[PDB]
Amino acid sequence: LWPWMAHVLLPYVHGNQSSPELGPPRLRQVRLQEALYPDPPGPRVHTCS
Amino acid sequence: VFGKTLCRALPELLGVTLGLVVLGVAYAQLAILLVSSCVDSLWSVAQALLVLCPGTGLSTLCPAESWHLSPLLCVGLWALRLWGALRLGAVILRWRY
Amino acid sequence: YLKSVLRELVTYLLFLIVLCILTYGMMSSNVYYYTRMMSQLFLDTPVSKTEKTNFKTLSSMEDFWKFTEGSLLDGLYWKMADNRSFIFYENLLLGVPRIRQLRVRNGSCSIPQDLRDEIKECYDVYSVSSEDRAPFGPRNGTAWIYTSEKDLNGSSHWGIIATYSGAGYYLDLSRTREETAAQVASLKKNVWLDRGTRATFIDFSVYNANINLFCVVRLLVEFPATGGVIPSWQFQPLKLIRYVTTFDFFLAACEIIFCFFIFYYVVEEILEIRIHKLHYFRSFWNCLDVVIVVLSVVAIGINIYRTSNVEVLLQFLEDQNTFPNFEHLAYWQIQFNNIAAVTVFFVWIKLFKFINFNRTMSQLSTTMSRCAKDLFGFAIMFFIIFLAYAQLAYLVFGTQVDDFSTFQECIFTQFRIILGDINFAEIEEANRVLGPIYFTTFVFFMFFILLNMFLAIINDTYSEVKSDLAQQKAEM
Amino acid sequence: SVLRELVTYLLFLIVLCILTYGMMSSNVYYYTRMMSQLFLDTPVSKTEKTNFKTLSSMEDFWKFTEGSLLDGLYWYENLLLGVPRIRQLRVRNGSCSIPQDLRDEIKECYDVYSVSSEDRAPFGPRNGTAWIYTSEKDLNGSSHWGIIATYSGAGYYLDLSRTREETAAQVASLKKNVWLDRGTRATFIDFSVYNANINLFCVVRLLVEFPATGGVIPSWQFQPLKLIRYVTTFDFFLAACEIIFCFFIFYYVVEEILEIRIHKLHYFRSFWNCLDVVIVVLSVVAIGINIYRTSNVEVLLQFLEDQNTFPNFEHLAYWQIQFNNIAAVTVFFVWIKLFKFINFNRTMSQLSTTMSRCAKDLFGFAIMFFIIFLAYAQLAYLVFGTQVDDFSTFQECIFTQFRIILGDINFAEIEEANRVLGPIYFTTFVFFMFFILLNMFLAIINDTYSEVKSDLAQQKAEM
Amino acid sequence: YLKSVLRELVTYLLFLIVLCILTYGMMSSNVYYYTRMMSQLFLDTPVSKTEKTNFKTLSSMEDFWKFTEGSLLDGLYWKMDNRSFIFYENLLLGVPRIRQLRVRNGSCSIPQDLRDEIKECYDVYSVSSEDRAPFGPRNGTAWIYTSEKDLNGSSHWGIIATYSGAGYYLDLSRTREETAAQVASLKKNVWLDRGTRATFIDFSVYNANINLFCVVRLLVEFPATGGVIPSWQFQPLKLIRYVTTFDFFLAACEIIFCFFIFYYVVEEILEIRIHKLHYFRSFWNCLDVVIVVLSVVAIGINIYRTSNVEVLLQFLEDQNTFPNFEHLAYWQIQFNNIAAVTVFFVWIKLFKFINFNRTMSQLSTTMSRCAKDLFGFAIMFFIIFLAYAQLAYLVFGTQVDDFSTFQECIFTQFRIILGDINFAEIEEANRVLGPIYFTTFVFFMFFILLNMFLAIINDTYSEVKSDLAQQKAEM
Amino acid sequence: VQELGLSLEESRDRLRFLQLHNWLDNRSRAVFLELTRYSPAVGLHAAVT
Ligand SMILES: CCCCCCCC(=O)OC[C@H](COP(=O)([O-])O)OC(=O)CCCCCCC
Ligand SMILES: *[C@@H]1O[C@H](CO)[C@@H](O)[C@H](O)[C@H]1NC(C)=O
Ligand SMILES: *[C@@H]1O[C@H](CO)[C@@H](O)[C@H](O)[C@H]1NC(C)=O
Ligand SMILES: *[C@@H]1O[C@H](CO)[C@@H](O)[C@H](O)[C@H]1NC(C)=O
Ligand SMILES: *[C@@H]1O[C@H](CO)[C@@H](O)[C@H](O)[C@H]1NC(C)=O
Ligand SMILES: *[C@@H]1O[C@H](CO)[C@@H](O)[C@H](O)[C@H]1NC(C)=O
Ligand SMILES: *[C@@H]1O[C@H](CO)[C@@H](O)[C@H](O)[C@H]1NC(C)=O
Repeated sequence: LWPWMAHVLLPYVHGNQSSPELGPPRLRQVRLQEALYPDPPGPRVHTCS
Repeated sequence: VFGKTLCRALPELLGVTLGLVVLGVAYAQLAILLVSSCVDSLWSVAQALLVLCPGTGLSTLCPAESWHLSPLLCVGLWALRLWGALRLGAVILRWRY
Repeated sequence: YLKSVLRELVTYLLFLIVLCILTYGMMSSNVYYYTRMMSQLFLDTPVSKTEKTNFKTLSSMEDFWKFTEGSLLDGLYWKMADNRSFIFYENLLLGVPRIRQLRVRNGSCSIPQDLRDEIKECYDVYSVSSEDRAPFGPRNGTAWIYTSEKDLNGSSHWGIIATYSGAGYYLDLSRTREETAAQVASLKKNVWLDRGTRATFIDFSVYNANINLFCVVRLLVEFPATGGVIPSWQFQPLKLIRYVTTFDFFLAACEIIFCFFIFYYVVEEILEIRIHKLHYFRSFWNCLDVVIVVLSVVAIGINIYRTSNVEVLLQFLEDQNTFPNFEHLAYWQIQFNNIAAVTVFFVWIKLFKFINFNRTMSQLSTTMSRCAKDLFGFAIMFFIIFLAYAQLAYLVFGTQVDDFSTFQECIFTQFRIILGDINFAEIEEANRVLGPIYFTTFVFFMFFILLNMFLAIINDTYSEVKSDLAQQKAEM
Repeated sequence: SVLRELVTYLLFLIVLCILTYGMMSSNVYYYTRMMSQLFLDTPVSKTEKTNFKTLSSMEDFWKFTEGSLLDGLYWYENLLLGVPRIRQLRVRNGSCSIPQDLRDEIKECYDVYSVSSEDRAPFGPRNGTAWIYTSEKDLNGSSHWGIIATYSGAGYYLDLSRTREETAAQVASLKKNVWLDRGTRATFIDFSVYNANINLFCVVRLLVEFPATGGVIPSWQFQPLKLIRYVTTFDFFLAACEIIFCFFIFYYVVEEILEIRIHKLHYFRSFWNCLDVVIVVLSVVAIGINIYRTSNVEVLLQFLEDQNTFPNFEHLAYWQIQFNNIAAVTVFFVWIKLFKFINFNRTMSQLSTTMSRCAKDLFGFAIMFFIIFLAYAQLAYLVFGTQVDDFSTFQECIFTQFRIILGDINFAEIEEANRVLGPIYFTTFVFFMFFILLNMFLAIINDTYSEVKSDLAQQKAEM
Repeated sequence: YLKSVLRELVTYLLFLIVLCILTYGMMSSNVYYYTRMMSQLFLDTPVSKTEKTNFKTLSSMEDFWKFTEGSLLDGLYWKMDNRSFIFYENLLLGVPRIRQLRVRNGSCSIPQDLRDEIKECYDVYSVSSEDRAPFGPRNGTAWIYTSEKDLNGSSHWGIIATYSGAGYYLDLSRTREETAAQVASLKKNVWLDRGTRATFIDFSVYNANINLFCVVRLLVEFPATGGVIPSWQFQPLKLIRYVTTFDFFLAACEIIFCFFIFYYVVEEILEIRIHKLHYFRSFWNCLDVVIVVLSVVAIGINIYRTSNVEVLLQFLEDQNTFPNFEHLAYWQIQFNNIAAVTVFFVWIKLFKFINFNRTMSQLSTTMSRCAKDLFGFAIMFFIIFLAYAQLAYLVFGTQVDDFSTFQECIFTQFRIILGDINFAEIEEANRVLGPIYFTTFVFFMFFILLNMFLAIINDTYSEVKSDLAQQKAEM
Repeated sequence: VQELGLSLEESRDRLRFLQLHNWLDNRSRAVFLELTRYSPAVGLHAAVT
């Protein structure tokens, strides 16, 4: 995520071109307070319950 | 006349649809139980299951990740593929007309 | 009765064989490979050794700059005092190619007053009203000066986003590769494609003297106001030196025979409509005649206006260091081809008037003519429902799917869904709900109801026709 | 009395549905796919872009043996069940009659694989079991029915070791001396794994066929076996469901015996009673093979401790796949009987009457349609059968035609293989099936429906 | 029911069994994998390590020169004078041969206007305008024209035109080094000029394990507009039949088939002399005539082919020349086509005997009485189909390569019904009148013409049942 | 919420500060990056999420 933003998004926000910005971006995170545990490989297809 | 027939032959179409749904459920159960057996062996199980889903099985023509996403779409896709069964409805309509 | 029918059938058969000969002559042996090699040379070649992108998959303006000084120059100039260039050692490059630009001016777009602090330049979409007409950059030559449409001998194009004028800022390239590369580098350095550009055209032509067939190549790149790049291409083979071999004289003889046949049909039509049957339109075998006559007359007029206007070839042949204008001839050739195809299709359809020689063929024609009315009556409702589904899909999925972006595209997508040529992924990811509902209800109500009602009507009509003819014949 | 005999059928159906859910959600398919990708798709060595699925030469097979095979075999993680086995089947020089015209130009030719032409003689350094022919009965083997032939199962065999170094040394010794000569015709590699951190077993067999012309043909087979272990209430719930299914089978068999005790021959003329006996026999065969294959758990777990011998878990796989394709048929038949119970209204009544009346004519026209279908299949096999790969075998021709009916044509290979008589076959087949043959079942059904409706209308008039 | 029909049934079953054995004995397995490995070796191999281009995707003359010195010499010569084994089983017979066909400069009429800029014109390939003069270092046979009769050649019918059996040829060597030197000297002195129109490479292998020769022919065509069109042909033949007992069994079956055909011929001739003269008003008689004539043609082809094995004997006399096996392969292909057609017809002849009860009789009568109306409507259906095909040819016939030829237009129209056409190319080929054709064709095929066939079948079946019921219930 | 900064130079510093100060590794139910664009040529706004 961090390399993708530092390489793609940042040259697009301050990279003056068409389609002006109209307000700075924002990053909002959800904590969940309930730190998750890694699971065995499995069939995956988890519903993250 | 046209619309009138579409109103007078509705229970027959409902019955045909119900029968086709039950038959499709039976065939789908057969296919699911047959396919999840093992890896390629060129046997009669794949021979019987190869009457659908392009190439002796293609996850019922809609991928499994897309299969657990709006199964109504997969039902519509399978009705589109086997559209020759729907011709049975004509058997009713003509008579009414 | 049948004695004159024999004469009519003989005349129609002669007309049909003459038309078939003309169409076989106009669509000659494999000129498909000509355009195949040209397109694959110019459209499929990657713009460079490292990049995997080509003209068909352009993405940005820098890709266009790489292609211009790149695959285009590689595919244009071939080595073999400033010698000409043979593209495949067979196809001769006539004159020089030309590049052209269409752009808009800064200030043709009013931004809201409360936002006039962070942004100060807005470029409108392309329109003749808002087109730029002023010099820019290092204003030295024709690349930085506006030239009118009448001074360029140009015309409209009708691209994809809009219809583009025949004017703009143009530049004629050179005959050798080094000169063209220097010119393109000079254009790129003193920036030529800025945010104001809206369209770019590249035009050239080749001869291929082995067969007698010119080829005109036009590549267009559109820069919409919302951003992006849309490429398109146009390769057209022509024949402007027709009279060379014996087959050309044979085709000319067939052409004048066709003209005489059309004149004969016109005279017959006028003579029969003048004396009797002043209504004349309750037959459906006379509307076909007038349609065929009108189409053939339009085709003859287009051919006369097209073959006699070959002055551009004469001007080019006296000075082979200038760009030849062959776009009008290509446009009129395309129009003539479309009209000829429609005319030959209708002439073939006209054959149904004469296939009645036994009781089996008569009853099928009777059944078709009798059920046409009911089929039209039900087809009205069928098309109303079809257009309701089309407009719903256009309004709901029209902004995300790339296949419902226009109303006609929605219609074609539905017709392909009938054939089973649809992919469910895009229609579903565009809308979790109302996506599967649309597809399922459309398929069900189209295959289970509408397709069977046509069969019901047709079968009832055929049954009643057959039964009544059988009863009449068996009881007389 | 129909309502009473309805609830029992619905209970039987729901029990069968619970058993089906337990079977299909066993999550064994994921393990087979994962380990197949581990062994098959893995490249031999990163310097060479090739794997087992795209083997092309004998040297490629030698690279695979000391390579991806030894890597995946000795590492989510799997536990070996003893020692793998590698064996080969070869023919003998002199099973081949060179024509006298050019007998001076060619000296050696080996026939195709057959039991009569098989080789049973020592070769190379006659040290151990890799250079001595041991009969089929001495290896507990059986036939295989491979891609191009049926392989006896005796061969020359060698059992590898437990550690990677010993097996690598053995394979190096087997490659130093020329073990795979021109007479080699087939090669089998067999082993089995456990995957400690999961309750599963798997049997792996890899076959490589060397045709008499040249090249190689690879094939693979992974079979999972599950042993029943009770860890949660789910296991007990499914055990109870199985015992209830057995009780329901007992109820049906005793009811059928009671009914047949007074219907010596008035039982087989119907259809919904002839299906009951088929369901019963299929279910009891499935029950028998299930209670038979379950009496091998002690044998399955007897090899994972310290054993250094080859375990022969092949008939277990055969019985498992037999159970697997019996269960599908039995559930299909019960879901068909669900049709038997849907006759509540006059609409379904007349639909069922139409089908029952038109079944015989449907069968007759099916006979004609299959005659024409087989004629077309034979023509396609004789014309495109050598260069298309979709008509190589007769069953492949039949399946290709069936896919063509469902709109899955290629038409590039078909037209390339025969410019004339290739497109003719395709066009005639499409025209005669899409427009004529498939429109004749509908004629029979429509006519039967009209007759049934007229009969019902005329019967109702005076009643 | 009586003895005559029983005798006819027994004779027909015996004849069908004989044909089944004969066709099964010539289309076994291991013949598909032979040609498959050969094709993979020669077609799919890249021309060189640094390029991903193969024979199937040739694009220029330099690519052809790379392939000739590249994958070809790698796939022909294998190391163990010595002989070459392709897969250590397939033996390369004699030497391969390369041969080019070219036209002559000045075979055109350059227009007077452009005569001052272009001096060379080479027409498209034709027999009347092909070169027959020496060029380059005119010493060997690669620089001298050799007529068709002196090369024992024949036509080929390639993709663009039908090429003659003559041309400028060169016979390669048995060892890789000599062949490489020959091709290098053939490329240094420019052999493929602008006049070159076609090139052929021919060779053969034996594979003595099974008894099956394989003949390989690779063709590259150079159109007058520039470019390269590659094509290939791999064909297995059997010329030493009587090696095993199964071959003697097949010969006995062939003799039995010949006797059966003679019996059918004499029966048919004896029928139409006076008895039912002009009996061609029955389907089962025209079918018998077709089967008889096809079988006679196949027997004649087989007799004229198997008696021509002088080329094999000549090659066996001297094994350092070029084996000429093209005619045998051509006649084998023709014989296979005829055999497939006649076996299909004899299989569909089975309907003459399936009338054992009333259901089969009713279905047969219904099918018999549907033939006239179905043919009458098929005439109109094909008229409309041909009109649409001609329109599509005239519209898309230069851009879409599904409508590039009239028969290709017909095949594409038949594939449209199955819904396996992109529609993306025909959208951009012509934005107007392109989609119109597609939508109108779909509407008129799916909604107006299928239902008409179904209606005809329904009405005929109902009428036949009614008539048969009235006939049966009024005794 | 994190505003990602205003200028291009300070945005990189904010991004690396979020990288190396234990922000997204542990809990992280979601990231929820969002943007808006304006096209005055056609007068259309766009919500990017
Ligand atoms: C149960 C298998 C159904 C799959 C039918 C094959 C799909 C199909 O496309 O055939 C439909 C057929 C009309 O011809 P066509 O649609 O193949 O062009 O219409 C028919 O011929 C209908 C015949 C099926 C009626 C038998 C149902 C017991
Ligand atoms: C565009 O015009 C505006 C005035 O409306 C001006 O402020 C701006 O500098 C111009 N941009 C150019 C010329 O690039
Ligand atoms: C337009 O055509 C005229 C001749 O009618 C020619 O003199 C002129 O040069 C052409 N325009 C351009 C830009 O070359
Ligand atoms: C194969 O058998 C032939 C027949 O005697 C013999 O000449 C040849 O040497 C044998 N080759 C081998 C490798 O055993
Ligand atoms: C059967 O057991 C193993 C494999 O199951 C095999 O190696 C052995 O030769 C056979 N016979 C005996 C007595 O073990
Ligand atoms: C080809 O033909 C032209 C026709 O006159 C002639 O001038 C020329 O010398 C010939 N040869 C070459 C190599 O062009
Ligand atoms: C053509 O066949 C004859 C027949 O013997 C042979 O002598 C001649 O060499 C053949 N042609 C060539 C080019 O080998």
